[PDB]
Amino acid sequence: EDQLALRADGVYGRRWEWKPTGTVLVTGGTGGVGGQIARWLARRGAPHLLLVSRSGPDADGAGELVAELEALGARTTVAACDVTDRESVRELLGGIGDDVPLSAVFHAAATLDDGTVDTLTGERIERASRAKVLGARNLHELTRELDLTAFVLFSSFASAFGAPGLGGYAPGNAYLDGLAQQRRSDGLPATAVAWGTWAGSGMAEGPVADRFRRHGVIEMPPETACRALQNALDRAEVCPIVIDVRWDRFLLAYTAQRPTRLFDEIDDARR
Repeated sequence: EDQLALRADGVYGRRWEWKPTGTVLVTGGTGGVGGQIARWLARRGAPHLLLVSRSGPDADGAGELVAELEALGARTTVAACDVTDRESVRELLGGIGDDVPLSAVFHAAATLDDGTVDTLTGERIERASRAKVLGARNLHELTRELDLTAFVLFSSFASAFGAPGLGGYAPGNAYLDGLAQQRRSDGLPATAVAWGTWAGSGMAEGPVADRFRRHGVIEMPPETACRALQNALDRAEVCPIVIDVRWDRFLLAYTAQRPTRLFDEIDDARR
């Protein structure tokens, strides 16, 4: 076991209809992770949407995206706003008109350049993915007083299993998972979906994504990953992991360097 949780009751090893009614704070709404999801919300009938990326109006694909969701749903809004600052997120909610309450904060933004342990340091990890952690923390602390029907934190497989080149992208996703793990314990629903390689995004679709494509996790189509998010809100799953991993190639790409009892619970992981 590489993952141990000693408790008073023993030793534990880690082992592998919701409607968009209200406004949707799609953090990083321009970036595919929250862009294909923003389109899904609009199709599902989102009365309002709020794609908020520092880029925002200045994003390569902003106007195109906005037009798509404006046709599918209604009242879609892109906004150039920081997510790291607590007060800029308070200003976001101040700008949110009282006309529509917020119930669907879909935090999707995540910055990433490299994830190699050789240079990974506190400064690096933080500056690498501070939009993902400080952003989610601010949204949590602000919405503690909001009746959100959904607070889906968009995370990845980097905190689900190991991923070279995402070791700096992994902590942020792990903080996301922990935030939702305590949020089901309190009175505010949160869903930490560990998204595998998104088919179309570029937020984590980088050199590691194309490597893992040929040894395990393969591109999960949006036209079924959006239904996976629907069912993760139909079951109110606190922390789901949506991946299209093929264990035929994954066994010799994970347990090869380190046998891991993590995957000795999935039945078709033997091969």
